[PDB]
Order: sequence, then C-alpha cells, then structure tokens
Amino acid sequence: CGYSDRVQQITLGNSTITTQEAANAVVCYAEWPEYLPDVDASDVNKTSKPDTSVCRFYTLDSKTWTTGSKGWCWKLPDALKDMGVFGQNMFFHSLGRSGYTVHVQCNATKFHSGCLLVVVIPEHQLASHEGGNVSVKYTFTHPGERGIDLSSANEVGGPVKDVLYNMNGTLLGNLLIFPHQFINLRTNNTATIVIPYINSVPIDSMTRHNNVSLMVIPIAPLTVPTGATPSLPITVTIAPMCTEFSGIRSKSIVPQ
Amino acid sequence: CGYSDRVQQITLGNSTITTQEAANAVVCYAEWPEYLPDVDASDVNKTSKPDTSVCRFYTLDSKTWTTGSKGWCWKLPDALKDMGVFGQNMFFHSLGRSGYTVHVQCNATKFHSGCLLVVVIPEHQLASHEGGNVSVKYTFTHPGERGIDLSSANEVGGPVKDVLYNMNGTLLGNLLIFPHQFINLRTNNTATIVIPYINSVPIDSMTRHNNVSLMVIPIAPLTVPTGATPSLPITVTIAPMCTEFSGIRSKSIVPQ
Amino acid sequence: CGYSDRVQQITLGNSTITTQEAANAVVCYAEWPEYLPDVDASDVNKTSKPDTSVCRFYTLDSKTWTTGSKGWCWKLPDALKDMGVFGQNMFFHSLGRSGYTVHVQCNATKFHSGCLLVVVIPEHQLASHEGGNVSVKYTFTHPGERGIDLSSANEVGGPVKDVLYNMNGTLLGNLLIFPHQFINLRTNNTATIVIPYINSVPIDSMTRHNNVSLMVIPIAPLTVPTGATPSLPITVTIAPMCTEFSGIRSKSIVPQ
Amino acid sequence: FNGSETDVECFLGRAACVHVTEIQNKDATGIDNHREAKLFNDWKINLSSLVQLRKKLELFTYVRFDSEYTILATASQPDSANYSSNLVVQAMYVPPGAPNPKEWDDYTWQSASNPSVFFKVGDTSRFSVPYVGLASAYNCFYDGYSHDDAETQYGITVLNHMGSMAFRIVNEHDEHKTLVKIRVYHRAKHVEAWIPRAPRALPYTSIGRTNYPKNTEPVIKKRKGDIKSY
Repeated sequence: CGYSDRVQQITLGNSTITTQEAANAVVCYAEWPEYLPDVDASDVNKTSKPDTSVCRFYTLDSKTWTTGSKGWCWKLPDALKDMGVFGQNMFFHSLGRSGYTVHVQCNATKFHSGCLLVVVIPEHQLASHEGGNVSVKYTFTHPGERGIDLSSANEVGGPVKDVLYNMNGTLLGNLLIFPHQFINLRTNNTATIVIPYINSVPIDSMTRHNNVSLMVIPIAPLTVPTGATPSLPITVTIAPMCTEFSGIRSKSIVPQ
Repeated sequence: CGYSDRVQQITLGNSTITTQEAANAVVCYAEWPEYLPDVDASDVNKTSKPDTSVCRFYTLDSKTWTTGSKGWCWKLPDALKDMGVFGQNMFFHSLGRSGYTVHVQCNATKFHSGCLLVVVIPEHQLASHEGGNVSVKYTFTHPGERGIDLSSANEVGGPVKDVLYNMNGTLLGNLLIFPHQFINLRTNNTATIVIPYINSVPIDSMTRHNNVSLMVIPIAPLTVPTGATPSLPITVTIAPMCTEFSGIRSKSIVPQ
Repeated sequence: CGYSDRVQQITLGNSTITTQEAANAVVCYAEWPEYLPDVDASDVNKTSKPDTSVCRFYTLDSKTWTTGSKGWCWKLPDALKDMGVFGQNMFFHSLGRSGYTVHVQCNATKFHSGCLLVVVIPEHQLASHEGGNVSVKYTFTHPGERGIDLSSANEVGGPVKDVLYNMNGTLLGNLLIFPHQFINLRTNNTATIVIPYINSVPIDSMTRHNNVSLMVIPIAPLTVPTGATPSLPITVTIAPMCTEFSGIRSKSIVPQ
Repeated sequence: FNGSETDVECFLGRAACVHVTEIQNKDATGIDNHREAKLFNDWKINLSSLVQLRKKLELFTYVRFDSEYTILATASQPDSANYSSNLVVQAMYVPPGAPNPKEWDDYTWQSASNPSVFFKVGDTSRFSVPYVGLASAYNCFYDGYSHDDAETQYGITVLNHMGSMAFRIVNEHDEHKTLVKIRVYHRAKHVEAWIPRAPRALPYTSIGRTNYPKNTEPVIKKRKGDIKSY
C-alpha cells in the first residue's frame, strides 16, 4: 500500500477513461449538475431522460502546447455538434438542458516546466477582429473540435485573437472569478471543472445559443529541457451529466 | 512512515541478502516447498535433515544484459555442483529431494527501458545444434554458474542456441504456462519464483537428472539513455528450501 | 494522503521558516535547552525573560559549497554580534545564558552527490597559523556571519586553516563524539542540532567567551552532473531557545 | 455587517441621469422643424448610455430590476419670465412589444393601456415599472443570436427589451418660441444579481456587442522605475 489516488474505473457508457492524476475536484459553484427543473405539472410524465445514453466522455482532438502558443477556446454546447448521440439529439431536438463535466488533461513529463489556466466562462460574448460596431457572424465563432485556436491563427471578419482581452475586453489575471483551476506541472497534469446548467431561461436551444466558452491558456510559457520536443499535448474530454432535452414524442427528422 | 515494502532481514545461515524491491511473491503452483514425502515407516527415524545447513542463499555470477543479448539458461539442480555444502552433499550422496527458491535481481536505474521474462521450466529437455536424431552428450548442457548463455554464443555438437524455440521446439510467447514473472523496469527490478520439488520418482539423483532449467530472457530489448553504459547486470540467487537427502549413515567418500 | 513530514508552521516571532525535509531531530545530549538555573533566592523575582523576543530564527549568509571547498566555522555566541535584538542584548548586557537551536540547510537537487558533516564542538579552542607558543589575538577568530571560512582562505597571524586537525590538533573522522549529523544528499538536505547551554560557570559573558564553534564540512566531495553549476548553497539558521540574560534593571548604554 | 452599504441593492440602486433631451411645441407643421428633436421624442430605454458608461452592471452577468424613472422636466426657455403658462408635459412608458409613436399628434399617445402621465413643467413624476423581462433575469451579457431562423436583428439582443419612454407636449399656437428640457433619472429597486464577471479594460465602443476598442492605450500602469519600488 501507499498512494491511493482516485484512479479507479470511471466507466460510463462507451467511455472507460479513468485517467486521474491528483484527482481533486473543483465544481463551478455550490450547485451540482442537477436534473429536475421542477417537480411535476401534476401529470403523468414521459419526460425525456437521455442520461442513460448521453453521459459518455466525449473526448476532443488533442492540441499541441508549443512554446509559441497563446490559447484555445471552444464553445461548449456547440463544440459537440457533429458528433455523438448528443449532437444528433442537439440537431434532432431544438431545446435541451445540459450540465457538463470537463476534464482537461495535459501529458507532461517530470522535466517540463510551465503552467496552464483552465477557465469556464458563462455566456462568453466575443470581441471582434473588426473591433467596431460589428462582430463575428457566428461562422468563425464555434468551429467545433478545433476551437477558436488563439495561438497565432489570426483571421479577418470574425473574432479578435488578442489573449489579454480574451475576446471580452477583460483582463487576463482578472479572469479568475469564473470557475478555474491551474495546471501546474510541478503539482498536477490534469484539471476538472464541474459545470451545472446556467441560463436565465430554464430550457434553451443549443444550436442557437452558446452557453459556455471553455478556455485553456498558458500563463507561464512551457520550457522543455533542450534536446526534447518543444511541444506538449492537451486533451479535453466532456461528459455531459444530468442532461435533459425537451422535444419528447415530437421530432421526426430535420437534416442539415 | 510511508512505504513499508518487505525489505527486512531475510537472513538465513551464512546468507543475509534482504534486497527486495516490490517484494511480491509468485509460487510455482499451489504447492509450497514441503519436506515430508510421507509420514513414517512405523519406525524410529534418523532422517537426513540438512535444512539447518543447506538453506543458504547461494548467489551466482552476475551476467550483463546488453542490447545485443538473447538469454541465459542454467540447469537448476546441477548449476550448484562445484559449490557450497549443497554441492558436496550432491556428490557426497547420490539421491536428494530439493525444493528451490530463485530470486533473480536486475540492477536498473530509473532511466532504463526494457523488460525481462523469468521462467521456470520443469524437466526442460534440450534441442540440439545438430537438430537430428542426436542431442548434446551432457557436457555442454549444464556448465554450472555460467549457463548455456544463449546470447550469441553459438557452438557445435551440443544444444541449439535458437531463442524462439527455446531449445524445446516450443514458442516464445507461448511459454507462460510454466511459472514465470515479468521484470518490468517501469515497475520492478527483481523477480522471485518459489519452486517445490517436482519428479515422478519421490527421491532422485541430482548428479544424473536435471530437474529444472531456469531461463532469464529479454522480451523487450534494453534501451539505455545514450551516454550511459549499454549493459545492465542480472544477479540470480538460489535458496534451496526444505531440502532432503537420502544417503543417511551410508556415504564415506567419492572423489571426482 | 501519503507522506506527512513535519513541515508545518514553525513560526516564532518575526520568523516563519518551516522548511523541513525529513524533520528528524538530534539533540546534543539528554539535556534540553532549559531556562531555570535554580529555583529562587527565596525572593520576589524580576528575572530577565527575553524568550518572548529573542527566539527568532536568525538566519545567516548563504555559503557556496563548491567542489574545491574545505569547510566553514562560526563561533556561535559571537556569530550573532552585529545583528538582532540578541546582539544588542549581548553588548547591552554583559552576561547571558543562551541555549541554541541550529538548523543547517543545503539546497540540493536529486542529481547532486555528496555528503556533509555538521558538528557542534563545545569550547573549541583554536590552533594558530603560527603553530607555536602563540595563537590568534581574537580578531581573526570570530568575524561573525562570515566564519573562519576554511575553504582555501589562508592568512597570517591568526588560526590555521588545516581541516584534518580542525584547528584543534584532533582528527577528522575522530570528531564525532561531539554532537553531529551527516547531511547525505541521497537521504536528507538539512540537519538540526539542539544545543543546551554549556559552561562551568552558570552565567557568562558572550562578548568575551566563545561557547561553541559550529562547523559544516564536506567529508565527501560534491560531484554535480556536468553541465550544471559546480556550486551548492549552505544556509544556517540559529534560534536561541530558552535564552536568559543577567543585567536586569542595571544597564543604561554602552556604545561600541 | 448586515448594513445596506456594500450589498448589491445599495450598489446599483442609486439614481443617475440618463437621456438628456430637449423638445418643444410649435404648431401642426408651421416652420419646417418637426421630426428630429422637436414636438416629441422617443428613447427606447437602455441603461447602456450612462451607468458610468456601463460598468457596475457589466460587472455582473444576470440582473433583475424594478425601475423607478423619475422624469425631471424643465423649461429651457426662460421659465423665470414666462414660457411655462400651464405647459403640461406628457410622458409615456411604451412597454416592449407595443408600437412607438413617431408623431406628436399621433394615435398612440391616447390609445389604450399605455401608461402615460401628465405633470407641470418644472415638477417631477415618479414611476415604478415592474420587471419587464422576457428572460427571468435581464441578460445584460448574452452569447447567441435571436434565431438560426428569420433571426430578429442581431446579437444586440433587444429581445430582453426594458421599454420605451416617449415625451411630448400638449399645447398649441405658433407665434412664439418655447423649449423644454427633459431629464429622466433611472433607479433600480430590489436588484438581484448573478454570475460575477471580470471588469472591462477600456471604455466601450458599442452597445450590446462586447467589443473591445481598437487602437488602445495601455490600461495598466508601468512601474515607476523597476521592480524596485519607492
């Protein structure tokens, strides 16, 4: 016996991830991802319950934290559009309630020095590359699985790629009243954020509305020992927990 | 306090080894090395009990696992011929009952990558270098303390040095229904196999009959970091446990 | 949970050190640093109690253990002369009782090989560089915060810098009946010695009398891996515990 | 302390000058000055003008008001002399989802259920408009357009509209000049805030769109010398 970190089987549907280094958990606020928006309507229920088959750990593409890197930003309910049964429930219905659980993991050896900041920003409105009385037309916003990719990928017509203003006009070190956790390669290699559902309307379309932007950004630059590769990977997995949809016994087919 | 691995004094006779890294134990089968072949002959006993003075940890010569290495094979009751009080009991008597305990240790740093397979093969009959209707004449079989030394030491007239057929006609990855344990340099540096006595005749000459071949073979090649030595040592120690001999009050002198 | 070494807040006055690696403690003898030299004089007491405000961890200057280094020697009650409220109590009064707690710390990485010997020598009389019927005139004895600095700093008129005779005529490996602990970079990085007060007179001037020499000396030379800096730092901190002074309601001003 | 000084209700509940305007009443048409700032004015209320250029409310994400517009109207044309003879001013809170007047003598000043008040010039009028919000809180800071369908306008998000104030004069007779300045002070009651948000770096460049302005000066200050202070 000895170290006994919580690395046991978190198997869930088709997903059997169980990769946890220092498995401490920070939830967004005091509220857990909870299913029920109310009790009843004093009526017999056929309420859409896809949590038996939506709670998979849908991972993403891995992204390579180089020394010359600035950050990555995915729009969370619209990152999982072209994938999973969750995406086909997203186009298949219109409105849905989706709490998420985001597990960002960075492979790093003992010898790599650097720090990351993960941050979950609710309703992150974007700042344009035009920077005037116009923004992105929501084609360049949420590519899905690819992110905005702030790391030196500048473009025209859409959002800005300035990382200090984080497409928001805000400030970088000031960003931490949003839920966040620092990935310190001295201490940890992964981060978990538990995201309950957040919207002023209890049920909402995720094809139209971008609930959450997820940002992983390097605050301190990565200094690899020389003779190694100047690149480290970032893997992010989303497990939509206590997820609900609205269009019960209603939706036939919409193709797009 | 903290890690408390079983590294305490296994002192035994002249032997005070107690070098155990991850001191987990795999025994050959469900049977422990046990002394008594029967109860009695309904008679007063002068039964030969050398376990007070045979149970030493007779180590061997160390062998250097290079990158260009193939394997090592010792014939276990006849490896300890020219050494110890056990060898002089072996020539001094004829017949003996000997259970063994084999502790193979490989010094390896944290930086060395490779895997070994130890395997204890009962009654390992040999395949010849001739490969016809003739084998070794049992001069090249069991050199003792030196082994067959499969690593690129080819010869003529005796056994083959082909490692996939392991002098047996069998197959390398198929060899594991014999008792075995993998020395993985990520995980461990040593291996222990507990060998009870095995023969269709309850008491037998060990000068004539080779009970056990012991093989340590590299399945995965050793990749040292460059700038280090391309060699790692293998140390194997034998503790013959619950060992019995037959020639009580009978043997005077046979020199050879 | 896991390793739980005693690394918690040893905060004490202005001092909040709490840097302990393998926080095992060796005291000089069976006697702890104890305040009371007696009970009373059957009288009302105004006894000088500065332990509320003397027990700070007065650190020293750091010293760089190179490969070409020999040792360092501070005279302990007179090392803290020009510093602290303890030094101003030392000149301000004359006589004082001072038990000490010395914590020598050496920053070392995992890759550095070497060993140190700390040793606390009571009443260490010095051997001269003249080596005749004359010694140092106590100007070169106790520079304070700088030490004798045996490492290749030879001089004329004062003490010898010969490290085997350790300014004493004694022998290096024979020195260990004094309180001592070995700083082994395989095992530890720091050392603590708990020094109770020691003098044939119960109360004594520390401006005149050098109670303790403290020596940190490299027994085994430091072999850094090549490509790193050939220097390691030594930090020594003194916490004078259960410290007492004599000149109660007596001392006005003496400047020097 | 449980004292209403640093809490949210005291924080945003102060009354501030929004929407300075200047109207008059001349005639039916008369001299050709009718449409821009004369004879009436519509505001289309939005706290985006001068809540210290949208700062304390932008510090949070989700708010809920209960507004108290206190309309201070005054006669810019010398009230001391005259230009105030029963100059009754008509205010009107046109709720969201209701047609807006665009003429002084227009049908939707007197229409059905549009809360309109009348008061003397140089006096005030106090309102209490309840929380008129489409969402359960005011989405001051919203990500998303209105539809992927027809899509109402753009991500200005005027869907959570608060209202539209209309001011005009009920008087007559072009022979003379008058001028009336109207100054409304919004005050929010029972303010419930949610989801704290990091503050902006620059003063803004647009309403609704969270855009940071180009061509910026350094919002943070250089050290006076080095990391060595004093």
